[PDB]
Amino acid sequence: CGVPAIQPVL
Amino acid sequence: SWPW
Amino acid sequence: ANTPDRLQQASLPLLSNTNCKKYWGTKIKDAMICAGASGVSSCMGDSGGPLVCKKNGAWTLVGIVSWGSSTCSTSTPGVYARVTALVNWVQQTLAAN
Amino acid sequence: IVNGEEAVPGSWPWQVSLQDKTGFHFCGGSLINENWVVTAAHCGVTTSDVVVAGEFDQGSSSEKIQKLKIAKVFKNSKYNSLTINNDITLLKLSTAASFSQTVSAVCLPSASDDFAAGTTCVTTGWGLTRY
Repeated sequence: CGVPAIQPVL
Repeated sequence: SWPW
Repeated sequence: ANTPDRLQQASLPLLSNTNCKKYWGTKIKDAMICAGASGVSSCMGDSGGPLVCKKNGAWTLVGIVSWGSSTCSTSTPGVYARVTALVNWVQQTLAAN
Repeated sequence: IVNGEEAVPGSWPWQVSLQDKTGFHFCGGSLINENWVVTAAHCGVTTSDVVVAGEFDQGSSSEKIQKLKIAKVFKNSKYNSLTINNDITLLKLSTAASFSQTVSAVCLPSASDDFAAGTTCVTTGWGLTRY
């Protein structure tokens, strides 16, 4: 869980 | 206030 | 009002319940966590979605968008269901179903 | 979200949209595994609503979204509608989500975990950007 394959960018 |  | 087609995000800080009570008084319960008052706000239609915090490399559900300012003021904290107070019930429900 | 920004598409893969029979997005939620979504109790979900996973742009028809039926709504019976306290519901899906690049689960905390005031977190959704 909790580890997106596509990383978020803020 | 209001539900969101 | 404007509803977006595309998914939005914002970073925002957690407040303490004691500090959140300066805004919301006795409306703030232990199973709530406040966040924001920081130049962003959750708003109508965000309800039920996540407030996540990154811990040891993984995003963890800390809050569930709940309620707040009826005008989504960015200077007032939003109120979220406090997942740590609720997770035992989540686990019990999954186990039983 | 007021004064947020657009997400990278697919970068919040647990985020779901709850839509009513007319296709209207009314609430968000989060996948916690392939069979279950966490949302707010006050969203008033019913088994006639749909969980939409894998979405970015609700105005696009070209996304491979998953429209998932809801088998049962498990409202936390500590929920207090008068105070909006304990505001959580679980949705048991009729058919499992198929996890992928763009569809996967958020982690849940332990009940004893500490998330300190001052920590910066993120919230996501398709709520209003202007009231």
